[PDB]
Amino acid sequence: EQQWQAIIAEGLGAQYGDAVPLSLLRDELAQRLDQERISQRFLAGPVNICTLMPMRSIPFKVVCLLGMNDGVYPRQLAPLGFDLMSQKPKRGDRSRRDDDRYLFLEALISAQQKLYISYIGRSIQDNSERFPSVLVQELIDYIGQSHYLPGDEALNCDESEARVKAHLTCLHTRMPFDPQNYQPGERQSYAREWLPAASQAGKA
Amino acid sequence: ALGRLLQKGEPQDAAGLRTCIEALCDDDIAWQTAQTGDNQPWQVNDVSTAELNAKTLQRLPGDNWRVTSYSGLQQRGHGIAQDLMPRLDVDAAGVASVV
Amino acid sequence: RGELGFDDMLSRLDSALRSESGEVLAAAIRTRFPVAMIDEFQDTDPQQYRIFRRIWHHQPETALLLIGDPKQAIYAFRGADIFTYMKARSEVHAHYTLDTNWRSAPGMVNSVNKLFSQTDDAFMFREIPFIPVKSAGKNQALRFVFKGETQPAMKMWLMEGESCGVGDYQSTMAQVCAAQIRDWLQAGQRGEALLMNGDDARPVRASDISVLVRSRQEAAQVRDALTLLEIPSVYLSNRDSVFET
Amino acid sequence: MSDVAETLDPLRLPLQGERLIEASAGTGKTFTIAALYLRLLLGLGGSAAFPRPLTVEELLVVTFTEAATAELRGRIRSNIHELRIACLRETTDNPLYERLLEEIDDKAQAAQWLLLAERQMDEAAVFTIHGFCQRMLNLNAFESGMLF
Amino acid sequence: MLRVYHSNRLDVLEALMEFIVERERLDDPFEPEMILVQSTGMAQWLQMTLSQKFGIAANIDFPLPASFIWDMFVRVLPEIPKESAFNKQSMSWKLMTLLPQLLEREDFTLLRHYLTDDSDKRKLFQLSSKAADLFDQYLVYRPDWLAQWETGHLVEGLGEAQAWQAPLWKALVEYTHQLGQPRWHRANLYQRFIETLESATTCPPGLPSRVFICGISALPPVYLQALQALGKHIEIHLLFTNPCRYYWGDIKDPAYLAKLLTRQRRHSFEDRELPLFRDSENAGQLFNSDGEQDVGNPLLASWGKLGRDYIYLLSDLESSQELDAFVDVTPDNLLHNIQSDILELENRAVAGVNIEEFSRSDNKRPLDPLDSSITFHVCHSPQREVEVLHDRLLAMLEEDPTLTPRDI
Amino acid sequence: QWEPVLTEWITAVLQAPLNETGVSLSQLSARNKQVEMEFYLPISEPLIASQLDTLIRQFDPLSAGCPPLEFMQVRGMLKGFIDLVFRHEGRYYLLDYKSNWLGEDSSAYTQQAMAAAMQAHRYDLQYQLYTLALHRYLRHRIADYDY
Ligand SMILES: [Ca+2]
Repeated sequence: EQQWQAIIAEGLGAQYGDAVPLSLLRDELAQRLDQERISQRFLAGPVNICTLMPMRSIPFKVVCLLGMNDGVYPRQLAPLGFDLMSQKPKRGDRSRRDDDRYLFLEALISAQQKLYISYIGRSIQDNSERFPSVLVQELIDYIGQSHYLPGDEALNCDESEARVKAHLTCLHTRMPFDPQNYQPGERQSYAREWLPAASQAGKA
Repeated sequence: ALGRLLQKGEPQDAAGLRTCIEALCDDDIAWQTAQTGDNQPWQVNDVSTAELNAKTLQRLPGDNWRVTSYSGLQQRGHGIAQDLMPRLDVDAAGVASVV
Repeated sequence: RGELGFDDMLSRLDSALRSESGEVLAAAIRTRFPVAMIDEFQDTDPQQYRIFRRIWHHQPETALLLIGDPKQAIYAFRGADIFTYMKARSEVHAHYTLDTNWRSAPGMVNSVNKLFSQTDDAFMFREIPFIPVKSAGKNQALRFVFKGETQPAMKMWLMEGESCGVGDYQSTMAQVCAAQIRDWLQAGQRGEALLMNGDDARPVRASDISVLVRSRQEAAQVRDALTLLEIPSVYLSNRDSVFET
Repeated sequence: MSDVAETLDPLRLPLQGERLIEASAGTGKTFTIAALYLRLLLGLGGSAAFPRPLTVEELLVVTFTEAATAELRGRIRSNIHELRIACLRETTDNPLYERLLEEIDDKAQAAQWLLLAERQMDEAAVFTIHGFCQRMLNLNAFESGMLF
Repeated sequence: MLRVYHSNRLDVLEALMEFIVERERLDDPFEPEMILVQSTGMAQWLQMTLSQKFGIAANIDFPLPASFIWDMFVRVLPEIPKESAFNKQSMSWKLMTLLPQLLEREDFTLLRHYLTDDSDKRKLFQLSSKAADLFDQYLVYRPDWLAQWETGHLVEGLGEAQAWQAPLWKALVEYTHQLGQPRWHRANLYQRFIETLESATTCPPGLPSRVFICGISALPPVYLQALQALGKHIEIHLLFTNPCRYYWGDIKDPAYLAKLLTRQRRHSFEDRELPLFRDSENAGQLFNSDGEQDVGNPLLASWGKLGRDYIYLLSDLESSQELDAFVDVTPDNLLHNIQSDILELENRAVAGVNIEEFSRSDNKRPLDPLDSSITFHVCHSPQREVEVLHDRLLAMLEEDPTLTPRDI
Repeated sequence: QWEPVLTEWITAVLQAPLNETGVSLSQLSARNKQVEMEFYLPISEPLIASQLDTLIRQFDPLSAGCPPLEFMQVRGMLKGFIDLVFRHEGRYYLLDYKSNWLGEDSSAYTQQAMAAAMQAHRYDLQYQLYTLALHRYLRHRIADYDY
């Protein structure tokens, strides 16, 4: 009723003479209903899952980014193209590309304790390989090029850099019941539920 | 296709095939006759040592921090109600009839 | 409904470059993209090609690299037109080829070249001429040994008899094929089937055998004769849905 | 040219309008694309070079698979990142990049053009035939008659 | 005064704001405390944080810049309608009644046949919207083009479509007059606003006492000007959270350089400013007369485009009073290093430019195989990807207590 | 066709005597009203439904209709909207417009019935909460204010 009202009111305001067909209205409602976002629990009953929003950079001990994939993260949309402002740019101008790349920075900057980054490494069908968001590439590329693991102190730029990348990237298993998640160490699962399966402890 | 390259195009005897194959044929290309076979095995074994266990956490639930609002009262149904319209006249509810 | 399918996408782009209002558009594009590389080109079709010459053909200050291989145009059923590739071939005059075949063994490379060299116009369309290729040096040492000595890069297994129906040549061929597979597979557990590069060797595992097939049925026929020898298999081109399982 | 194509030498291939490259089975179609891509970004080549050096948002590359563009895109952000480093170091001890280095005239500059291209990759004009289409459509919606 | 506080972290900014509120009592007659905010989250975070270090939060208005700038217009200039008559939506309807007429004018030939070949107003209403939208934008970035097109003039250097937009806009304007509606936009009303404020050097007409601008990393040039003019009668604390303590923006003339080599005060102490005397302005810093060729950190280097601009616009102000509040970040974590590298505007990357550099590796920072801040994760599918996180969250909750989950 | 009934309804409700002494919404200019105020009260030390029951009982004759403590332990924050807060020259108020139920006629809106419904929906809880809010808020705004 609100959206529907506001829509019509806005027309009446501009004093629209002609008659209007339902589609015109139904479509506007649809759109309006698709841009309305519900985020009323944004900070009570904890662990907030949401999208990266512009102009909402808050400090958190933990910050994790998921599906930061090429083609998925810096989010896109080309200006209308008959947008004069977009071809002759100026310092104030905004664009999703910039907003979005700047949000990935604000993330890095606001995490106070741990930054968690995740992406999908390959579709589970054609088993072809995926790729991370260039923004994530840049982040591990600059880490690698400025750190070295205690062991490797005398080996090589390129050599030490790879190891640091390989050390922070953690390939995960296709199924949650693969044994590797139940060995000891880096993220053994807290999910006993799959233990039996993992240990082939079943009865045919 | 394979037939056309082997028999250079012209059709052949069932034996004219055999002779074309032999024709192009040394170490790189070779032929044998369909030697059928049987022996249900793929005689392969296994071995396995499932030495596993799962991390159990020793922290505990304890306390819960929340943002409430005189909803500590008003039982649900308002699930997603207070969410979609923050200021809906939540205190009302129902139908109306022959009045 | 306010919708767009895939065929429409590049269809409306063709009609757009043909409308009178088609030059403003061709120019627009040509400016954004001065040079364009089209890959897998052997699989185009009238609509695409037309989009592409209308924008790039005979147009200075731009370059149009069309790369692909007519010998691998197998998407007839989808819409891919080998003829619109052959035409394009008539219209552009600079031809080029990659001469060396990294990736494979010399005997393999030799027997394929031999096979497709027999007659002229192997692909029987003069416009799809077949020119041999050299094998790479980094691969001159590859060779496959089985229960003794080096096996040849290409072996024809040949049924007996005079006639032979499609049904037989299958039952019999699937049979034969599964057999030769465990024969490889178990001779490999024992170390006598080796994939070798000069003096390096590794036994053949199941992850190295592969059966190419033309259809869902053939695949089964294979999976069956294979399953009959206890040899587990997977049909990677399987399309069934989890909903009728 | 003419009858029986020339054995394409990537580095000396004239990047000026209309070229048909036949890549037989197992021949390097992918390594070649890459090379060409680098050549174009740094306007390398010679009389066989392209008039000017182009940008990531100007090298149109169309592929057929969704998986193809992805791979292709992944492969190129890498050759850039490398040809670039091998440009700060002014030395490369691995094939392609060396011959390319030989062709370069100001390693220092390449390394900056490249660094920009690397940063741009999240927008490389690498699309599928369909992707390329809805894009040209949507931009020039008035000629096409498209809805926004 | 239009005070500008720069800080490494929202906390300190909130803090200062927390302070300013406690100090000048603020009046008390039901007057809202005011805070520009450009997202409900910020408004959420702010109400909560504030109800804590005060025991309660109750009035605070959370206007969006645009919405505020126009509220003041209605306060400072004489008779301005609440709600302009050129708001994006209504302009959409007006343009839909015009465009049909306007067609067949050679001027609009393009829109002419775009609008024919078929419709039931579908194309018509979409065009009227995207058009309404651009205008809405131009009215904020490019306001001058409108005063220009309104009269019949074109602007040199624009692409075509200026060809129909300029005429079109003119049409809308007159039309909106014929309907008898408040001619007043945002572009025909901002200069006037600045003037009647920039002069009238007497006192603040009837506006609020103080005004905060929290968690907003970009404002449109004009919006800033109007803020400045406004901050000459009103107290305006604009809290910008900045990722670097030095200036990492671009520079204009070699003359403007030393006009920036100023100094910002601490909100509470002495003074500070970008390092290395001159060398800095020289070195590379402002090489390409354009940008800061170096921009120390290569991350801030590629991602902060939106920030460099806003940073650059804030320091071109005059009535401004920028000041530092950056907190430090000791380099003990992989996370902490990186953030420090960025705060300091330093680069630690090693390209290995000469065998000397390239051969040893102990020049980089020592990792620590046991460090888990900044971790990467590759998975096979959303599902998996989320299961995997559910574990890792569990583990990190397990690890250090103090980690309640609102903190994630 | 509801305009006749409604406009006649609005005024009636505007021109009613809330607290006998002056009162009547109609005497409230803008400067003396604040509509829909929104408060946040931190509430540390879990708030146990029981422990709140005891004192609610002691001080309120209404909440003496004791079924309460229907919720469970909560530390956290407390959101809330106040329909209207207005002042009558020294003296701030809490107003809550309640469109409510179709209980036939008049017979249902008398000092008991209301007091009745009041307990049905334990709205009494709302008062106390809301005023603890207004209290805190005023105390924070009015330098040297007394409840
Ligand atoms: Ca109410």
